[PDB]
Amino acid sequence: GSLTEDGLSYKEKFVVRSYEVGSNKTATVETIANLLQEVGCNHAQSVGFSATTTTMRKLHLIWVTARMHIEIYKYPAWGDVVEIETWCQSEGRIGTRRDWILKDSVTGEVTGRATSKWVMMNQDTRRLQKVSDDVRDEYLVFCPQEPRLAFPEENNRSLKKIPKLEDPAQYSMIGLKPRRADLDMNQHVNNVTYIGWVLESIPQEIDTHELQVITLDYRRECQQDDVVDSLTTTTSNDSQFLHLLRLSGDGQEINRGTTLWRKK
Amino acid sequence: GSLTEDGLSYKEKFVVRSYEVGSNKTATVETIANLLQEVGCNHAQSVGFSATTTTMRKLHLIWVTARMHIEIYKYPAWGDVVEIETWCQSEGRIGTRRDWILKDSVTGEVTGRATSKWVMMNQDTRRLQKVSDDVRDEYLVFCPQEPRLAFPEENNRSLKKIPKLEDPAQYSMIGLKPRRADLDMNQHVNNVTYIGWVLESIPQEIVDTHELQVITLDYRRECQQDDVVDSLTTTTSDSQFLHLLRLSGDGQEINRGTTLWRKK
Ligand SMILES: NS(=O)(=O)c1nc2ccccc2[nH]1
Ligand SMILES: NS(=O)(=O)c1nc2ccccc2[nH]1
Ligand SMILES: NS(=O)(=O)c1nc2ccccc2[nH]1
Ligand SMILES: NS(=O)(=O)c1nc2ccccc2[nH]1
Ligand SMILES: NS(=O)(=O)c1nc2ccccc2[nH]1
Ligand SMILES: NS(=O)(=O)c1nc2ccccc2[nH]1
Repeated sequence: GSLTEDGLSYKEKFVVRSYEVGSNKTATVETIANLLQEVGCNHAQSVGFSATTTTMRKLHLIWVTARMHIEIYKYPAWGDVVEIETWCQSEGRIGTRRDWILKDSVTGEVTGRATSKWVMMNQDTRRLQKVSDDVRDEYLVFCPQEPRLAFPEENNRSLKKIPKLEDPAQYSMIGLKPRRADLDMNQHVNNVTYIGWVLESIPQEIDTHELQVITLDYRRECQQDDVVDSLTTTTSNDSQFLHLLRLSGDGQEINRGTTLWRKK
Repeated sequence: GSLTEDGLSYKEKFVVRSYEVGSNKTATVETIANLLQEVGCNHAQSVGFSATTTTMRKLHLIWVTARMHIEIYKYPAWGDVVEIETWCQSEGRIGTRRDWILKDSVTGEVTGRATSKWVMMNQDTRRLQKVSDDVRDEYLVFCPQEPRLAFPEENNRSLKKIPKLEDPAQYSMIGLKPRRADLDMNQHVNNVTYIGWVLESIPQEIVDTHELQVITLDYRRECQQDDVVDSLTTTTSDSQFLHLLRLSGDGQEINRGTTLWRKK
């Protein structure tokens, strides 16, 4: 992979692996989400990070995902090469946004797009905070200054408000817990695991559809010793679902989201 | 990746990804096992397999792993390039063996090695069978004829007999169940998931202070999509452990194995 000529975005190519595909012999949405995370990490490394700035590491501050939105038109097949372009944009004092464009390397056509909202949090107390000028000045030189949106459209699905699922849920998967493969290098549950857990409450029959859109709001983390319940209710040619992940015991919300599926 | 000059082995290079590493910023043993599986698949594709041969497909016969043995001297770091060489050998009428050699792409030094025993099974009845003669002749042209062993030495750990763990187990992780990310493209639980489940009963104190050096795993029965597994471990000693995976209900054995850990 490499930074583009202007140094304001990063591209990388990936060959889809045998264990990365589902029943249709195409990449799962979790494989896609792992590749978005990998190209984001490679971009941060290429521009001098290790994505905490100098002032952030001094103040024990980190970027955390508040929302992730992915739209897939075509999932790449096993053995196919997918090219992904990523970049960051400042959103004033609210936080930052990382966007992605996925393309078929052979045709050059756009096969998917993703966007994510990131907030500044103290690593120790987990308290959120606005972006200071000192921190902002350190990362603005790595972002395009004019707007560059993966989802330009006026009433697009990436910024919609998500409601809280009401009991009883239509579908559920109970007692989900992470294993060591679900953790990142800092021993925290990887963001992609939550997408997998959301999808566990979708019935196997829904074999007949392809996932087109997924929007996920991250509220709280699942710790290593926590157990999660995954809840889903149909809200709808296309099937739409409302999702909720909550801790098995007290019922504390950890995530909420929506999925849109289209008939194969 | 590509077949070597003689067409009797296959090599491929992999760049270690951010989500593929553990707390030491080096590849997990599950990442290694996924890469061995991927290079094995690429080898079978390069030599004309759609690793079932024409006669196997007509007879509804498949290759299944009976035993896997991996020894790691150094785990590649995040961003490092690891080169893996693989080949197959015929073992008379018992079945086939696939071997692997892992190397640091920069130094050319051997950083690990693996071996696996495969048996022929009817995909519908799950009945084991010897390899006939028509089937052997179809894949012997893709194997070196003289012996080529990843573990040549006499009395090597790759061929040792593994006993059955006696109750009570010293350590345990109960109620493990696969999610969709744990399945392969044929909707069966991926072999690497079983390695993860075995490792779930090792205490965090051991993982934090030791590195896994050797793992031998015997595969006896499948965990189906609706099954629940219990992972059991007892120290038999470097630290050595004896492992057992069994179904949560009836206690039916699915796997047994051993691990050897070196103090960091
Ligand atoms: N944006 S947040 O609500 O502070 C937040 N982001 C998260 C990402 C993963 C897990 C928990 C999180 N909590
Ligand atoms: N994204 S998160 O899961 O909320 C999170 N919080 C963290 C605190 C310290 C180190 C890594 C972290 N990751
Ligand atoms: N994957 S985990 O839930 O973080 C975890 N922590 C563990 C500590 C001891 C034994 C197994 C474990 N699995
Ligand atoms: N060799 S076997 O005992 O027939 C066998 N191999 C297997 C691999 C994965 C899961 C179940 C298996 N059963
Ligand atoms: N290796 S296994 O998990 O025992 C297995 N059995 C299978 C039968 C049909 C298709 C794939 C299979 N994989
Ligand atoms: N990953 S799995 O255990 O094969 C599985 N099968 C499922 C069927 C319906 C809903 C969730 C599921 N998860």
